Amino acid sequence: MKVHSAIKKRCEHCKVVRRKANKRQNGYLYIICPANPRHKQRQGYR
Amino acid sequence: MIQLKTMLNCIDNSGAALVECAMVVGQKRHASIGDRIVVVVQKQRGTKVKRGDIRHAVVVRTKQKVQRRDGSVVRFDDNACVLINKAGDPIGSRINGVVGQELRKKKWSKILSMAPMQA
Amino acid sequence: ALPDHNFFRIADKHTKKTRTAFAVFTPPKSPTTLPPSSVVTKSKAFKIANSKLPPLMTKPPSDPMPLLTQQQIARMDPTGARTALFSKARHAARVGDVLMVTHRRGGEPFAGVCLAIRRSGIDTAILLRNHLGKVGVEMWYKIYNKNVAGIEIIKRRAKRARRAKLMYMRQPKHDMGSVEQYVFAWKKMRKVLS
Amino acid sequence: VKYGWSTLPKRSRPTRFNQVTQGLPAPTSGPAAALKRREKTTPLRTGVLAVKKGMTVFMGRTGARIPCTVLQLDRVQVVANKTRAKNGYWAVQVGLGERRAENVGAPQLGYYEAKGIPPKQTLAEFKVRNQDGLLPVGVQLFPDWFHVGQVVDVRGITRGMGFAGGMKRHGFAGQEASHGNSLNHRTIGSVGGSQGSGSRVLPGKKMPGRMGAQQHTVQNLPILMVDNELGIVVVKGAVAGHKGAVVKVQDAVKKAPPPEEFVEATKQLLNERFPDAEEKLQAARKLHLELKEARRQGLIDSLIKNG
RNA sequence: GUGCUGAAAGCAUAUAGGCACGAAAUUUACCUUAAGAUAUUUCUUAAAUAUACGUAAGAAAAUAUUACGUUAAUAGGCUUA
RNA sequence: UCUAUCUUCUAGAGGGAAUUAGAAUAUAAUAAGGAUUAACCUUUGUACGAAAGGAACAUGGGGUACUAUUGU
RNA sequence: CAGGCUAAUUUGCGCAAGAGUGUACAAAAUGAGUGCGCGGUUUGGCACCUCGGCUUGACUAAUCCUCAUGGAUG
Ligand SMILES: [K+]
Ligand SMILES: [Mg+2]
Ligand SMILES: [Mg+2]
Ligand SMILES: [Mg+2]
Ligand SMILES: [Mg+2]
Ligand SMILES: [Mg+2]
Ligand SMILES: [Mg+2]
Ligand SMILES: [Mg+2]
Ligand SMILES: [Mg+2]
Ligand SMILES: [Mg+2]
Ligand SMILES: [Mg+2]
Ligand SMILES: [Mg+2]
Ligand SMILES: [Mg+2]
Ligand SMILES: [Mg+2]
Ligand SMILES: [Mg+2]
Ligand SMILES: [Mg+2]
Ligand SMILES: [Mg+2]
Ligand SMILES: [Zn+2]
Repeated sequence: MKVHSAIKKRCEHCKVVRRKANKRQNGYLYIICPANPRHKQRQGYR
Repeated sequence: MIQLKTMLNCIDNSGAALVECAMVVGQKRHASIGDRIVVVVQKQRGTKVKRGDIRHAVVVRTKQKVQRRDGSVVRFDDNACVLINKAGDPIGSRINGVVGQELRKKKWSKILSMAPMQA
Repeated sequence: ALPDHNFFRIADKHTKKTRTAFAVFTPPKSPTTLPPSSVVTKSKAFKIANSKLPPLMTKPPSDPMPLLTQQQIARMDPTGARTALFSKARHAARVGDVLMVTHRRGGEPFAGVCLAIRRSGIDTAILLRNHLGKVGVEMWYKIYNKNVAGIEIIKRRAKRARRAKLMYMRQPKHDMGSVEQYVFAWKKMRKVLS
Repeated sequence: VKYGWSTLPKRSRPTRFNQVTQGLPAPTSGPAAALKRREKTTPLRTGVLAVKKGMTVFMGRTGARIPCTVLQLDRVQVVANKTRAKNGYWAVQVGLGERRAENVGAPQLGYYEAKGIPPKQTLAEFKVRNQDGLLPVGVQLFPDWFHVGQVVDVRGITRGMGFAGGMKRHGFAGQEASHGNSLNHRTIGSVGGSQGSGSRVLPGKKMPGRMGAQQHTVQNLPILMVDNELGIVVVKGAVAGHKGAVVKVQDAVKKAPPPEEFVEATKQLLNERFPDAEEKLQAARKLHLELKEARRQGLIDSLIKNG
């Protein structure tokens, strides 16, 4: 995982999602990829 | 109870006769029979260790009273040790003098096998 | 059903009249020692310590320490031979004598001259000094501990020492040195005798 | 707020109107919740009051030498029982010793009168887990209440030390002794930071003061000997307080309870040694009403001279 | 950080919705102190009770705290071990 | 150099107002603090690896007392 | 000297972009000269205002160890 303020897709298999959002926190924007795990990124800090 | 600057009589055929404790290894409390220390050789006897060498040693008998589970208490008239290497085995091959029987429960078999008498 | 009791009275001293009274209950005057119990358990993990139950509601001995000391001594020394070896009698071992302590689960009895006898009940101990080679070695031994398999007198002092403790023998002037001489002579006299 | 988060006045009693049977959530605070979060650590049985008599060693038949403390039981009785319905928690009130009636007050004289028990010297509550830990009132507890090897916790009052400095009370190192130090060999030194830290001494600052004479608990002490004749329970290790002081002995909370066969064997011995505990209790309660009514009317003197 | 189900968006997705795993931090538990509701088939009609005084102490700068005061082992003495 | 007046602080007290006439004894909810380390062996020379080397998970290491367990 | 304002500078940091290094392959690691910022530790500006050690703390988290964990042709 790489934490950036500017998360970008690096291939056609990367997807933008917002996870860990619940009734207590807003969550983070993620770049998830089933092809290359080196594309995994998170926007925002805990 | 051995601590920094304490002098000990080395009783093995390593070449050292009088060593000074520089560090208690593995604990903060003062070292007793069966504890490792780092010593500096101050006197020799006439690959032997020379004056000024820095080696590890094991306290084999102390002047402070050492109590045991059976209520027995042992006391010697001097503080002695035997030099060892960082591996943990002795440097010399023969020990002249009595050693403390507390070396058994601290995994010092090699030091005891070469010890003639135990107290 | 109603246990025995007595009445305690509180009187008013300004009128010499009974303010209030209460029935104070007393323990059974005649202490009742109930019969043996029928509760029996079958387990390897515990036992019930109901060996000797005293009478109900009776004050136990005030100081059970001396009584507990004689139970342990009688248990650690059934024959009473060790208690007599260090008693304050003429035949007993005195300070200044030479004693050999045999060790249970051990070899090479430690022999030395006795410098002190600390009488502390079950923790009574003797200090023996010797010279194993060129190094002096003092030893405390709890006489009632089971690791002390045996204690023998191998050499008595000619004249009774003028001191309860002989810590001056640490000085080279009065240091007896090694004891292998008296140990050897003692063993020699032993085998030649039987 | 005075205490915690609750602004509720201290004279209001709304508890019985907030019930779970009405569909409301179970509160995380309160007696019911407090007990639930202590069910695993609350002992099943009660304890005993014992007197510290001295320290010694336990000599084993093969070479063991174990330091130990001797605790004597002096006429330990069950005096009362606490229930959730009446008190909000389960507990057994145990007594110790005796006391002269003149020294006991009228309120306590009538408290023992209604129970058929002689006035005791000290009382103490021992918390149990559920209704199975309550015992008949008026039964004597002996050292056999415990078995050899049973681990227990011992609570007592520590030896008092009076006003203690910072070295003894908090372990402060002190200052130098010879290298120019002036009148500050055992002093506490600086007591805080300057303006940037509040311009005040912060609460909780460790300072000289009284030391000792406080309750202290030693946990996980095995029992080495159990003698009913002497009435002693020898436990390993040290115990808080001086000789002759009362201590509280109970099963350890950080350990599993004793086997079920043992808990039932002990309760079965109470019934054998005191089969009339209930018949003698109800008789004492009946007499209390008769004497209580006589005191009210003022005819107590008659009931005393008749016998 | 890691998942199951699963659409908005025919796919995909541990994104919404419905479930779950997971840390020397947190909370509880454990220990002490404080708090003082409450309990007793408790006491009290001028008392219950407390204090003072005296002998003390598991207490101790004062204060306080915990006992005892002849129907008594509180302190001292004496006696024995 | 300074015998601490005040605030804050550490301890201990005198008085008090409590569902309320006042007490003795034992006390709950609750609150404020306290305790707070790391390593080794066993597992196992197992997974991994050509070899050297070498984990993770889990159990135990309170007993020359009880108990538990391993040897004889 | 300290406090206050400021932040050029700093032995304090972050983000963006990506020449280049990485046998291959930008982003495992690495990151020229730069841009946009945070912070108030260093050296300075202004002029509102005329040391170190010992003892004993409290607090921060931008983490040396211990705990959980993603990435790692490498
Ligand atoms: K009443
Ligand atoms: Mg005292
Ligand atoms: Mg000092
Ligand atoms: Mg001076
Ligand atoms: Mg302020
Ligand atoms: Mg994640
Ligand atoms: Mg789908
Ligand atoms: Mg899916
Ligand atoms: Mg507690
Ligand atoms: Mg005083
Ligand atoms: Mg007397
Ligand atoms: Mg003042
Ligand atoms: Mg101030
Ligand atoms: Mg509470
Ligand atoms: Mg065994
Ligand atoms: Mg100016
Ligand atoms: Mg990985
Ligand atoms: Zn991708």
